[PDB]
Amino acid sequence: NLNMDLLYMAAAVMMGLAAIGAAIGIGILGGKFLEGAARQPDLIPLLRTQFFIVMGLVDAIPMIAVGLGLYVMFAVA
Amino acid sequence: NKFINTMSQVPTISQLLPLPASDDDDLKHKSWDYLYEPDPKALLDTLLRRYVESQVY
Repeated sequence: NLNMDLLYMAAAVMMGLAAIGAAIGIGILGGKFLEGAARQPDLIPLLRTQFFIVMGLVDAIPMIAVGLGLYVMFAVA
Repeated sequence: NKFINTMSQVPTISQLLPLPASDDDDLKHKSWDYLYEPDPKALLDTLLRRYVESQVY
């Protein structure tokens, strides 16, 4: 019935917005990392550790979105 | 002529404008790369003007 037709739509919108947010956020962060590294490569491993430290908080919320989207799609159905 | 001592000197010919050799490799980083705050080319031009003048004096 109508329930599943709307629930697939809901999961779709949630995970689409999650995808956009996560991808473009890491894009912005990584660009500055690469430019600064090109100026002085001695900091690459250090800044790459910083990079994961910050990228975790970038992916914090979008994976709430992805988990609830998968839940709606496979458990609410 | 080089003022080698109070009682000794010698005439010399030295390379001035095209930069002579040095013994080093690049120093990657210390403080800030002022270079691109103003135009690099113009500032380097001014600096080398100063360099040649100081050598002559």
